Amino acid sequence: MAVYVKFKVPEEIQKELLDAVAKAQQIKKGANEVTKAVERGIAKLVIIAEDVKPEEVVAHLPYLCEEKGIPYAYVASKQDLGKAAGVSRPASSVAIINEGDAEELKVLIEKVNVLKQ
Repeated sequence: MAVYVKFKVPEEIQKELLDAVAKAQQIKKGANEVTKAVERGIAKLVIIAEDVKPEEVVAHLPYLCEEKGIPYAYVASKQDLGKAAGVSRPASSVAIINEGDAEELKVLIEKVNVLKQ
């Protein structure tokens, strides 16, 4: 797996992450926008595709998310992450700013945090 992928997310949970993106009211897309959202403290959850190159587009994200106390996780395919975000081309990363469902988001974050630790 790519060096920036710090823990394993099961397929089932990847599909839940894509759904959370797809139902979100507001998101940010791409390394620049996602980084700003995390810096500003407004990202509630960050999802990073596992097949992104070069390394410098997303490498800082796991570290920055930890520092800012923002949960993060992974999906296999940038093409899928793009589709979930409503794009017909890939997306390297996505931040959920306003989720579709607060309760679903809380539980999903909990699962991701269990997987990470």
